[PDB]
Amino acid sequence: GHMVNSFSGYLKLTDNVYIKNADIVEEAKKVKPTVVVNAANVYLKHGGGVAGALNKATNNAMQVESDDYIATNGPLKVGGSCVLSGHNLAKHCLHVVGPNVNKGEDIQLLKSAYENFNQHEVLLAPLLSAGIFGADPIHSLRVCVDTVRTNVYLAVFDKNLYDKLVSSFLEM
Repeated sequence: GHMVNSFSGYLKLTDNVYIKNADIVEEAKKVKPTVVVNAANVYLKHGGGVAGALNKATNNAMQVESDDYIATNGPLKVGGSCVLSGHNLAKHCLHVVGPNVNKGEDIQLLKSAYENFNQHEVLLAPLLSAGIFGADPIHSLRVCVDTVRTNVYLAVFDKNLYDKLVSSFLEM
């Protein structure tokens, strides 16, 4: 009766990368993923964007657990990750820190960030360093496709952005 990692309605971009116009929180509730990726900062302060939406869906349990991890281990490295509980959304949450290009952090660390995905067979994920961190989403998708070899299901909330990413990609 096994309905874990039940992804549907994704467009297959490569052997291992899939994309969908969806809210990652709503996807997590339907799919019951082994791993959901959070686009974190080094402090695991889940204030806005994807981090805030995931944290809100856990009724702040993610922030309480994150605060405990940071009190114990201190801040993450840019390009680094930790595995914590997925709470009510997923078995695990992979918190991954992409570079903040708005603060002149090295865009090369986006490749380090996506390398963390390769330690997990299957992930539900957003694009890293897009939104507040100021990277071009097209660039972020390209680095993802070139770096990740495991099965990644990308949820893109905005329809116009989804359409731009897909047409850009399929051009080649």
